[PDB]
Amino acid sequence: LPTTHEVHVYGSINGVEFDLVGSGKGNPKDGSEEIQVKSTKGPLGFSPYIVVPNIFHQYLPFPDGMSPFQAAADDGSGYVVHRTIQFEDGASLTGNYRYSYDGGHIKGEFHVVGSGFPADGPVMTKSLTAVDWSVATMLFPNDTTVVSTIDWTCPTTSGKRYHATLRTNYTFAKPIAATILQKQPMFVFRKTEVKASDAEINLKEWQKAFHDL
Amino acid sequence: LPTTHEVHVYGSINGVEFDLVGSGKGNPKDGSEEIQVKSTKGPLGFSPYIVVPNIFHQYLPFPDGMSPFQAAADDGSGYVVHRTIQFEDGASLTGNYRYSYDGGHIKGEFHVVGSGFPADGPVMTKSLTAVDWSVATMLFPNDTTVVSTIDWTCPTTSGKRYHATLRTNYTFAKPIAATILQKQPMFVFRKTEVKASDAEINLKEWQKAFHDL
Amino acid sequence: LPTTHEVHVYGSINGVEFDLVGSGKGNPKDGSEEIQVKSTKGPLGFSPYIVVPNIFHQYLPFPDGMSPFQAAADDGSGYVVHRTIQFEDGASLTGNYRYSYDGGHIKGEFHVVGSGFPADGPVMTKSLTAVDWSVATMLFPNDTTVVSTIDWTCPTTSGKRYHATLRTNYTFAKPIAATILQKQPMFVFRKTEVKASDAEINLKEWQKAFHDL
Amino acid sequence: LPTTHEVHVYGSINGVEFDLVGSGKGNPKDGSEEIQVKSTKGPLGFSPYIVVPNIFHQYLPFPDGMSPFQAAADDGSGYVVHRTIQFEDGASLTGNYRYSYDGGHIKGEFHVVGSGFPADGPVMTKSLTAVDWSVATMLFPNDTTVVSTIDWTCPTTSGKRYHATLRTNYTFAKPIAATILQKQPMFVFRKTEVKASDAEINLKEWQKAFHDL
Repeated sequence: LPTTHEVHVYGSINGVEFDLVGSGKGNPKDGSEEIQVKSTKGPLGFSPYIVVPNIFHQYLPFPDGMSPFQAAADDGSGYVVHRTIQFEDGASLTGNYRYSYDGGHIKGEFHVVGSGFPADGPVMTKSLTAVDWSVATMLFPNDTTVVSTIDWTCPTTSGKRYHATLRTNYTFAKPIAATILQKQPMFVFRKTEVKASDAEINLKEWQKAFHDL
Repeated sequence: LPTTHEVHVYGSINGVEFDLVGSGKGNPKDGSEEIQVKSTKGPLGFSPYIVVPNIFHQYLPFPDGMSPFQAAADDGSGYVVHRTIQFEDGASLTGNYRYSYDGGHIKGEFHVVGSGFPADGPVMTKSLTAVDWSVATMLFPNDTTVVSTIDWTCPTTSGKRYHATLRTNYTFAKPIAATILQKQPMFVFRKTEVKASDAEINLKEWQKAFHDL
Repeated sequence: LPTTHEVHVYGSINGVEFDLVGSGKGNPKDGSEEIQVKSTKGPLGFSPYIVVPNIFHQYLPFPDGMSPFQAAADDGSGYVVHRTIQFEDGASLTGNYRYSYDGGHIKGEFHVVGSGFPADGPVMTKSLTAVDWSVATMLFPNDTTVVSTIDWTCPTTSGKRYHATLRTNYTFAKPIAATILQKQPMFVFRKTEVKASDAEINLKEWQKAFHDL
Repeated sequence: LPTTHEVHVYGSINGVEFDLVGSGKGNPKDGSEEIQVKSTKGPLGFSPYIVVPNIFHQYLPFPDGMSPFQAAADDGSGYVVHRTIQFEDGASLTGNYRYSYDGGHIKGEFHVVGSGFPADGPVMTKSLTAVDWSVATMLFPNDTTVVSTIDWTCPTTSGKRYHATLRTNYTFAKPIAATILQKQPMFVFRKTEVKASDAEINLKEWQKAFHDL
């Protein structure tokens, strides 16, 4: 089971390269997770709130056991992640994640590319104030795949919310336990707390999976 | 507060008119709701599971009080509903709902039009077996509007799920209480139990709203 | 073949009813079409440009013959139309069209419902200045169905474009000629010229279908 | 102006790595383009038709001059490409392209990741037979950006079409000529001819941009 982790996010936003590095910890018992990342290429020219999702589901447990992400982590077999975020704005944000495991410690390597954010939009003018709490709907179409969709919003300075949809496809190296594949769909409620500057982002995340309420 | 209700759904599916009528009850205390509807134009030529959403949020309470739908019902001012469902298939299903209130009794008049369902698709061949439990994400952009989006699925005979997205816009006659507008987003978990024949559909629905978990 | 037509559009926008009536003509030889409509319930509280699409494809010819819409008009069998427009805004606009034929004269009865347009948005503040020329992609999934999708935009006062996607499903009473079903996809380029006041909208539309270029 | 080019596409599909290499030529005068690519990691486990778009708009001229892509190529300043393809299936395909210019010769480096393709779907079972001709709608939101959206389809063995939407965001290093930014929207009609085996794909593409018809 995962106890600590580190990340390296690299790529570009509107054609401008950026690079983040940092580390944190988490409780595989309750899904809580926290991390701090810092830019290695100067101040970020975009809102830090779009990096939130791009900055460890292996910490997520399920009601009756481990989540497929957590089991694949404990297992060492792991999984790869392909995430697509489409903003009401027309902007696109793609994420490709890969992980490495070593005795409770996770090393994440995330390639993130974002484009089409309007120059006068909430993202480029850093008008987003936070990430709204969200609930993801997850399905397991086959024993090696998890699909998660989220209706996402970030409040802006002007009070209006900035909308987007997240679609994340997880591809596992080893078959997911028959126990897990049995309960579908699985929903995940998330909350985040963010404190950030121009070159540093601090995140606290809470995750809670459920099949019934 | 609502205690009983009745519905009249009319319109067409793939150009073929249909008409449903029926009544039921509900518990405004826990969001439970049940109803039975019957066709008045012969056997239904399409899966009954697409009618589920089209067959009363006024029964939905909130953790700290009434839901805007329930408050508008208790109030008598009410609201109108504009629903759009888009299936992975390419099929479209539009719903326009209007209600009438009379001492705890609700009368619903729903105009529903569906089109583009493939002749060999799950809907026209009645291959859907049920409606998967779902969680809706609701926001209140202004004091007279509620927007609810849902990632929806219905299992089929072949085991694969049939996907769709629901987008429902609620327009209220009177401003929604400042108390409600304060907590956003609001999520609603729903479960349904369906027993149906060619000209009769019986539905039991459970709804549970939550802001935190 | 159609030579003249009239329309009656009714329904509501953001819960506020509206009603339009008017007539015009068209050239079934080149797809040109023109019409004038006037409100019967006072000044329109929303941009007239969203009514453009809602204000006669039977005038549309194909390179090698008639379009399925035109053939169904000449035939008298006709077709029904289910249109869904989703704006980047979150606003939804549904259209249900039905026609009547009488010796080259078409009578249209359009039920249009729109909702979720932000009070400060381009539509409610009438900031749209025109409808951009567009190209629709049409497919015929079966002999009684035509599906048309369009990436649509309207320029605003602020210079930025307001985006939407149109999805229109056409259901025919009689099978579409095998000749037509043979050439897919079929694209339709459209241009519009609009002159409008608070209670009157004048439209000139040019349509040109093509399979190759 | 570009006369010849070569490509290197690498990445993965459903977690399985793949790598393509090849070269071709094109006519910057008419937008025609052709290329041959071969796998360097064994037979491809997926339909070659999804690689078509992933296998040079710099060859595209405009009616009144060069296309922004072609001008940036002739210029040497270039542009980067961020493409997102979403299939009706739920599958996602992301593309990140970068180019290099050297006296009429273009070298492309494309990172392509695809996920969520059903094991029994048209892509994984190689049931696609071709790419349908298409028309893209392009806009230039600012002097350094081009956004292109396409309603895309590929016929399958079973006769039904497999649907997807392509969204491509182009970010330029230098401002696009005022002349070009003046005419919007710009549409691009494309046709492809494909001959392919398990480790080799041959493509012929025809492109034609237009503002008016």
